[PDB]
Amino acid sequence: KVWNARNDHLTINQWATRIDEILEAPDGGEVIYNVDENDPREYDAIFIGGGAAGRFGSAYLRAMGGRQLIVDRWPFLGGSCPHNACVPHHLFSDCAAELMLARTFSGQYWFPDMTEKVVGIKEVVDLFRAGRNGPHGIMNFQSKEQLNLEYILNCPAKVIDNHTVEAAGKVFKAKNLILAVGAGPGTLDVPGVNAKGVFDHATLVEELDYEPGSTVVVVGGSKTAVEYGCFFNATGRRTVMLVRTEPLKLIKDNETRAYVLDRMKEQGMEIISGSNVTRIEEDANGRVQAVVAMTPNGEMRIETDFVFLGLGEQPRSAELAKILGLDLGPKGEVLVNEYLQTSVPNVYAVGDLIGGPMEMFKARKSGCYAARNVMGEKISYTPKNYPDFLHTHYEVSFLGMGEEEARAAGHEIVTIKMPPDTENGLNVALPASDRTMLYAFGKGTAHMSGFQKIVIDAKTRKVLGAHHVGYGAKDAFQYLNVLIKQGLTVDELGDMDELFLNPTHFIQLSRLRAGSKNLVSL
Amino acid sequence: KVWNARNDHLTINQWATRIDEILEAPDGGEVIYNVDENDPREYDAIFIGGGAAGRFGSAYLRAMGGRQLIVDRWPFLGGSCPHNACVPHHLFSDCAAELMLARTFSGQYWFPDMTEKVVGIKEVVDLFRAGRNGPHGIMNFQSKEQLNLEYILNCPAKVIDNHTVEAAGKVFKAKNLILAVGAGPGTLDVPGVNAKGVFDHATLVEELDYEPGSTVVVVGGSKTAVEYGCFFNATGRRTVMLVRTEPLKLIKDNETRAYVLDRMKEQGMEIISGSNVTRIEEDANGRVQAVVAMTPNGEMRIETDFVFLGLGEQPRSAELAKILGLDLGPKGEVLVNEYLQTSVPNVYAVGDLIGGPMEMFKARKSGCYAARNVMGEKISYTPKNYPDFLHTHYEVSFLGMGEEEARAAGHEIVTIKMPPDTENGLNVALPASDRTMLYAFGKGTAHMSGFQKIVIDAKTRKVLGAHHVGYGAKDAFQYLNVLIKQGLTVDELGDMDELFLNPTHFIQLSRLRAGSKNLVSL
Ligand SMILES: Cc1cc2nc3c(=O)[nH]c(=O)nc-3n(C[C@H](O)[C@H](O)[C@H](O)COP(=O)(O)OP(=O)(O)OC[C@H]3O[C@@H](n4cnc5c(N)ncnc54)[C@H](O)[C@@H]3O)c2cc1C
Ligand SMILES: Cc1cc2nc3c(=O)[nH]c(=O)nc-3n(C[C@H](O)[C@H](O)[C@H](O)COP(=O)(O)OP(=O)(O)OC[C@H]3O[C@@H](n4cnc5c(N)ncnc54)[C@H](O)[C@@H]3O)c2cc1C
Repeated sequence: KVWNARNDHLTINQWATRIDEILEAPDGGEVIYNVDENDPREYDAIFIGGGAAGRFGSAYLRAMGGRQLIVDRWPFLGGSCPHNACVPHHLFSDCAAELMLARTFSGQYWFPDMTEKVVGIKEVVDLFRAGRNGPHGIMNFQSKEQLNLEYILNCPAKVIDNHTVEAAGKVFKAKNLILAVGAGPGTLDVPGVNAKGVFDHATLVEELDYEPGSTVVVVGGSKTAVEYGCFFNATGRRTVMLVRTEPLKLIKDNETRAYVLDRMKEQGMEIISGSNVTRIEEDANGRVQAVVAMTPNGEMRIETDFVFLGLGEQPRSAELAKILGLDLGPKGEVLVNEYLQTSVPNVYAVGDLIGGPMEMFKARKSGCYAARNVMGEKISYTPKNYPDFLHTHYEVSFLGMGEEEARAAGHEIVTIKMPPDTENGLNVALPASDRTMLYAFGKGTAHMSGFQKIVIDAKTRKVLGAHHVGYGAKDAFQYLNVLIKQGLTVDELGDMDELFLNPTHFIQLSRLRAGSKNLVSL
Repeated sequence: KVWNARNDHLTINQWATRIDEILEAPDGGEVIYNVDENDPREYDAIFIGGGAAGRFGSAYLRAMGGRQLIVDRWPFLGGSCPHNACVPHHLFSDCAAELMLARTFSGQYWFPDMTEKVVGIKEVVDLFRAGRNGPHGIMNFQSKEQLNLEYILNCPAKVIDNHTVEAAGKVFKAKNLILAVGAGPGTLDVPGVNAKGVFDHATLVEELDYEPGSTVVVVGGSKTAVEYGCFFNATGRRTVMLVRTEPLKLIKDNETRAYVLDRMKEQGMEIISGSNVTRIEEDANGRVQAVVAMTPNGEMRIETDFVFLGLGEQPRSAELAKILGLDLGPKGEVLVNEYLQTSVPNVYAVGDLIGGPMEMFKARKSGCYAARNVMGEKISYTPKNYPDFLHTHYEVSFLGMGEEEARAAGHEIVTIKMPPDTENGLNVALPASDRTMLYAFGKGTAHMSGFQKIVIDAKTRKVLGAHHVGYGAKDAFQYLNVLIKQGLTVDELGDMDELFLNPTHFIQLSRLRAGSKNLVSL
């Protein structure tokens, strides 16, 4: 039941294996108990959850000289991201981008005929399962031996009160409490929602014990939905998305959002806007069999032994806002002030638990900023004006105001974009750069070369927003955003040193546009 | 002979078609003559060469209100990049990256067996030729109709003197002259260097009238050499690189350069350092047959009907520095002061013509900066501290000092990198992000997940240099460099918002490392 790992010093590999074993043990495995039982000082903070925010938070506070304790249901630190979130998601996104390639040039060059070819989903999510523990074991080993971090894994945390928490059957006290439990996968209140064939991002990497059929239904219209959507599509499975409202609302710039959509459509993806699932039919055995759903244009039935749920993630606050009596928002997000402080004192919330944006960076900063505050610091954090992205078969990166948006905000904008305005529209070997070259030179695929734009303020010449579809631009937005935040003028942008061919052709195009007396041109 | 295109207004497509025709016509085609014969003002500057530097410079000067003229040998604006340089090089790089993937997972997943499979080089360079004319046509159409730029294409420029140039059989006078003729492919003074089978970057996209054999010989050790080298290797052909000195010197941080090499080695590439070509044997017919060369370890003969020369590019200064009597450097570079001014007054040099760095950004900036100066501005330009990159089967981005390099400069460095120090070395699913997920989770491919490092100065903790091997990092370095030049501290870097999984895991690692009292750790 309880394993005092304190003095064992397992190898990363040993960790990886031990993790697998616990993770697969039928009874839930033993409890990893790792606490320095010689230290006299009391816990400056106990992290409820050792994932993105939890882990980071703990490492940062520990580095400040404080004493911390992490508690997690899972036998490893890290959170959703490396077990069923980001990571496995990127894996599928990679395939998505590759398959769309293999399929655009089926037979041609070194590409096999994809016609009639449907890739094995299970097989790939199986690969993921086969290695995802490697990093875990590294996280565990590296946290205990190098960071001296104290934690208790594979054990649910019992927050008794404001200064006490229980785990491993013992009782703990701490000057503070920082909640980092995150959010759980969204769900649908409809009959059949539990039919064997239904899946969500998390349940997919643990329950896919069969290979899906020629058709798949994805419910949702934002990130994860589109991401996993375009991946199933890529596997050569008719994919029908049922969106409650509108897909990819996150892509504020219209043209960009449009280009993306048309690309998905073009891959055979069927996106239904304003569609609510009526119910999910089963078999005599109990597995999914077909999906019935209402759409603005009447009901419709669709046969499929596979359904993936891509609804928003739900902050796991309920039970905690009950024990501590915390304030919650309209989405169940634990309210926190500019210091990650909840209504209750000495208590902090940091993960997805505080709602959007529900990204790693927020999780890591928030969990870090909080630990800093408990150590007496008065740092305030309010995520606003940040870079973003999402996959499909392409990489969609965006930051700032979309075109339309800027006008509504009063600005008199001008816009530089690629490809350019020509009677040939998107059917040009523009824009091009790494991983879009083939699309650019292929026969009738140029319109796939990718799409990008930048919003600039005429008079004040400041960059208001950057939008790019393609590849190799994401990592750039992290840094491009910072500069934009300092006050980047089209002039200052056109003065940088580009690396042609660059995923984003903003630098050169700015230099050129900036030269004109009046920015207007488009 | 001379076509007054002035009043014709062709379509982008007509331009493309016209360009292909002129480009394939046996007598060299007609001269495109596009000069505004109504304007009274004299030319503020005539650009000798209308490629990267020329075209751009012209656009900027035109935008400033000045009158300009472009002249050229080629029937299109743009230069080497879109015809036989960058672009085609990228197309080969993508294939190089895609093939390495495909080959690492032969038979696996949707990946066909690659064993014994050799991709068609001719076919892929044939695809490039089939569409490279699209962008020219656009460059041409856009330049004349939208930018009102004046030019003369498909006609070598005759610089009579300091203020006069001849073209299309007419004589022109200009207040200034700005030479942007660039550099021509390097060569080897050895017997057989001309045997039909010998190629270079520019001759490959115009004379590859056959399909290479099972073996290839590349002469060189830097960018284009390795670039085309990993591609031929990728097509599954024994590739032997003969390096006069040492390969990839351009990658200053040792570890980085080391990783990159091992990878290539791993791909079957044979790289010979301190190797010079003795001679190139031919056939009764006259095509390459084998290569003989000296290596530290005695001479060696290697049979091949295909040889690619990847030597440095040689500034096209000879004949111009003879007419204007310009000062030159040890490499043939037209000397210019901080104002792109040559020894001769009213004469500016800007392309690869001025030597290194020979990249698009320099050619464009210098091209642009010079034009600004002729308009009266006193802008000085001296390329230093710029981002850089080059392909293999991986994308290699570096900027600033390498580790070893920082020390030699007196700095007492610390270094945060991926993967981390562990008994599993590189064989871990770290680092990972887009397009490296499969390598990361494959069986025994983790060591291919990639490599990346950052050099930080203990005390002042300012960033000295970033190094990354993988994909989707190049474009980031453009902006990451800008911030590093502002004086970026490991603290300010850890504070940015990352987009996990990010090609570069710098942000989050620095936030964590910056927390510690003393950066030391490695
Ligand atoms: C499919 C998908 C893809 C994504 N891709 C990206 C991406 O590419 N980039 C990005 O920046 N973000 C991405 N995100 C979002 C990102 O995963 C989250 O914002 C981030 O993981 C949240 O971190 P956190 O620490 O708040 O929560 P988590 O990392 O989810 O961790 C919460 C932790 O608390 C523990 N816990 C929960 N309840 C209890 C309990 N009762 N007792 C004990 N422990 C408990 C968990 O076991 C876990 O360790 C993605 C999300 C999904 C669903
Ligand atoms: C294989 C290869 C790959 C490369 N990849 C990259 C890359 O990825 N990124 C990057 O930034 N740089 C890259 N470069 C380098 C880059 O191509 C050059 O630095 C840049 O093109 C130089 O521009 P320029 O204007 O100086 O010369 P060019 O663009 O080469 O143009 C010179 C112009 O002058 C004309 N001209 C020459 N002689 C005459 C004459 N006698 N009469 C009339 N016109 C004449 C030409 O026809 C041409 O239009 C690469 C180079 C090579 C060889």
